[PDB]
Amino acid sequence: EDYVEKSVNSETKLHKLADFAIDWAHNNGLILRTKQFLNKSDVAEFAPVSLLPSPFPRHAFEKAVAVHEALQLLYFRVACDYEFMMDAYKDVVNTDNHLRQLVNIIKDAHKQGIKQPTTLLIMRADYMLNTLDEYELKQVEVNTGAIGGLGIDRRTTELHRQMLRKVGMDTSNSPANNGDSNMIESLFMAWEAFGNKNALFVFLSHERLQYKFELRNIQCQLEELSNGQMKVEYVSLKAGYEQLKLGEDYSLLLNGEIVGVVYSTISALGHQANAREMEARRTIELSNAIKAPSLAIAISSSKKIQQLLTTPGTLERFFPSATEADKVAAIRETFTGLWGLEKSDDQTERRIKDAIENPANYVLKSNNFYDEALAEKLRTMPQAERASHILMQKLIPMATKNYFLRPFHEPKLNVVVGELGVNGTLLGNLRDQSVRHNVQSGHLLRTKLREGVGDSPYLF
Amino acid sequence: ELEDYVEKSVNSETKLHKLADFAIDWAHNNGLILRTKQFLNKSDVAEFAPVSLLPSPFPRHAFEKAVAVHEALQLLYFRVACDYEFMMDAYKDVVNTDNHLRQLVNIIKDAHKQGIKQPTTLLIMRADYMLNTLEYELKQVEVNTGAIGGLGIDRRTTELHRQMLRKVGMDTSNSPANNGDSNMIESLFMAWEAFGNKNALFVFLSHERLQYKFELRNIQCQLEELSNGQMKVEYVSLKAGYEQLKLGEDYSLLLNGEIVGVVYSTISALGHQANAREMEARRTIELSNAIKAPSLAIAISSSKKIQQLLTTPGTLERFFPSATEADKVAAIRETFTGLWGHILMQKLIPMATKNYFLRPFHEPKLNVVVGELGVNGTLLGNLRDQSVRHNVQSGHLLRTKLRGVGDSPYLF
Ligand SMILES: Nc1ncnc2c1ncn2[C@@H]1O[C@H](COP(=O)(O)OP(=O)(O)O)[C@@H](O)[C@H]1O
Ligand SMILES: Nc1ncnc2c1ncn2[C@@H]1O[C@H](COP(=O)(O)OP(=O)(O)O)[C@@H](O)[C@H]1O
Ligand SMILES: [Mg+2]
Ligand SMILES: [Mg+2]
Ligand SMILES: [Mg+2]
Ligand SMILES: [Mg+2]
Ligand SMILES: [Mg+2]
Repeated sequence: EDYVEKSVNSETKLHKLADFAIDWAHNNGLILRTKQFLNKSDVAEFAPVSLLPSPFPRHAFEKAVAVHEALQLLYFRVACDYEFMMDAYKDVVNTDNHLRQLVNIIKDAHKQGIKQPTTLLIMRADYMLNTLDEYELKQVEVNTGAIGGLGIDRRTTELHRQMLRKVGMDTSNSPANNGDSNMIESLFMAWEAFGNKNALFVFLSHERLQYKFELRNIQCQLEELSNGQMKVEYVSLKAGYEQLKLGEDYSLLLNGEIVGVVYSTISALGHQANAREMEARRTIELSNAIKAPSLAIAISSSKKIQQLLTTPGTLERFFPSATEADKVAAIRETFTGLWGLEKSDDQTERRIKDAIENPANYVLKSNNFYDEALAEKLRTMPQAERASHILMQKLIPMATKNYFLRPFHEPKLNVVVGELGVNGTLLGNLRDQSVRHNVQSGHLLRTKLREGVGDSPYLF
Repeated sequence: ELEDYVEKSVNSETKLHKLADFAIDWAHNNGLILRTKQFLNKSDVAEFAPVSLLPSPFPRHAFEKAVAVHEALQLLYFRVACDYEFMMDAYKDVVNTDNHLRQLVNIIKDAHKQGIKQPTTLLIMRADYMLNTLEYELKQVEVNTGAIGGLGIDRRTTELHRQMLRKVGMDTSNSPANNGDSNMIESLFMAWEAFGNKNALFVFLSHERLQYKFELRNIQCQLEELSNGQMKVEYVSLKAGYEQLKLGEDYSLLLNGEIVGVVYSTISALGHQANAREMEARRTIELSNAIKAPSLAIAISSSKKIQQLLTTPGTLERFFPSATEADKVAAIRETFTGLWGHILMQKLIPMATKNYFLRPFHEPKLNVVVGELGVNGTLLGNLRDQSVRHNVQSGHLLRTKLRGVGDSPYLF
């Protein structure tokens, strides 16, 4: 399919469609704070997006959506398996102080005993298409720890349905995208589970952020759902050092008030936190607040754990019963090759040799090098760094054409590639590993120049 | 009274910023926005519409009076617009000193000589009132008929103010419903159907550089929804209209060769000082069979001179001759203050209150302020026989200045 080129047949049509889309974005809240004023909402720009929804195979979309609940159950169980988590991090700990401080928080939480059984896992699974013209769906990453912008994603779908109508195309191949509703319902469900209507709901978030309008949408809808009863607050880890305390009953206290939910948009793995920020993370973690997500759930989505999960028998540790072989198989077929660099087997040294000699087949990742950069990193890597890196099979994605809409850039025709993101939530119990609500809801396309922007799939 | 609840409800700089911060984010999330001053030709960035932090106190009696009289006020000005002899007489002297008004009246003269080609027209009116101090009486300051918009801004302002009221623990039932934007759209769609050709364009006669572009886009999307994707919309200015608008040999209005069924003006006939090319576009529009929202005669019926003439004894009774319509005449007349034949007007002394202004990049503070109540509506009429298909009041606003910004009433 190259319907985008077929549907946009002049510069006059390009500007008429772009102009409409930009105004639509502002009118429907598909917006971010400007880079110039990340601390201020006085002005806002539209979220960067494709002009039309990028073609995506229907089979691959259906596969990715279908496996998500089982994928969420997997990572929930991984997070709950203390012995597995400590073993996966035993080497990485010695070379990386950020990950050491985080694992020590989890160690301290485990030895004090868990004070709050209810937790909310929030996951995005990312996939690319890999070429065989037929394509297989393969998983690139899993993200737990800080998931947001689901309102941006829905609005992007809605925009694309409008754009499809404008160029005379059927909108039934644009799938429904209501993740933001699940986010809010799940967050509200978590707030009720705390069992104290005077307990605060806290957005653990940066002061300077593009996504502030998105968080405000969650706030308004949470307040509506609680009939004005839920008090909401915003705090960063920097400010949390002074403002968050652990009460003598293990309550989380924000300026002395009980907090019932901490919804993190500050990634535990992604955000390089200083010593004051880690002490706030610790305080949160040792408290009886429902965490969305808990630290153990946040750090379960590292590249090392992604790699370990591909080793035979490892998936079966979390799904031991023959009744769950269908989940194991469905997850396994979305994996491509991943390998660790830690040990001195002959299997690993041959893998390293293969990648040095044939680097176009690989991507080298830390907790990203390509081609001769990859071969050189492998040649010159110190003994210590081996454990903080994994080898992954290189995926060759489907290429299409599309226009990008970005603040203050003329749109033009680019060759582009998509990355499919599938979102969901799981509300669970850490003590007995039961599940109250495990759903897939919401998706996106992230589209880049091949040689990026928000996008949504048009299924074929 | 509830006359300084704003001061009572906002008792620190900390509370002021927490409320302001919430309101600004709410505005962007709900489309209470305008294009930036820096980039009036571009929608890439947008700022929030300037508004009061809380809804300004306004007497319930005065609001109810202004809303109640509106349909009769609309009927009055419709009938004024349709009375060619009255309009020419009101402008006979003014014409000789003012070239802008001369060109406009000459368009109406040329339309009258050719015979009017489209009987259906849509009057869009805002009546402005100030409170006058004695207790307060409601008095009319102005009537506006040639370019009315921003009713979506007004509704959203009401919605914002209901949110702010909840945040400071105040009852929202004294904030009246404000759904003028829906009437605007329904009335505009009604006008488009009355043309009787689903392939006919709907045209926003509008500036290219304007803060209100997002508002017009909202109307576009809702008109397209209401037509089930059938209505084609376009935008054109009078500058661009010189070359792009033509009068067809059957009196069709042609925008780049396509038939136009409705011309909705947001370029004021009295307010916008138009050049010679722009007046020829205005003429083309006016001589065509497009339904005009509003027609030029309706737009120029709302001059200060006509406002003044309407206060002279027996002049209201020209348009409402029957004893049966003396109740309308009396209800309209009690909202008039003194006017005499520019023109002399009696000075009104408005009610003062306190409020905070939210404006892009300026810290809010407590100001002494005065309000001006705007009441909106539409009338879909027939110029040939003077009949009326739809005459409703819908929508209002407060415009609040330092003794400005968008505001909404909190009734007491
Ligand atoms: N196996 C792979 N083959 C090809 N490209 C990849 C592969 N893995 C990652 N990439 C590219 O690199 C990008 C970033 O790396 P990723 O591992 O997803 O980490 P993160 O999203 O946390 O930065 C991906 O979005 C994708 O475009
Ligand atoms: N009779 C009056 N007494 C006091 N102020 C007036 C009077 N008439 C007009 N004003 C003030 O002048 C402003 C603008 O005048 P107006 O006649 O409404 O023209 P326009 O709104 O078309 O510019 C009003 O908003 C009001 O503040
Ligand atoms: Mg990624
Ligand atoms: Mg990850
Ligand atoms: Mg099964
Ligand atoms: Mg005025
Ligand atoms: Mg006037």
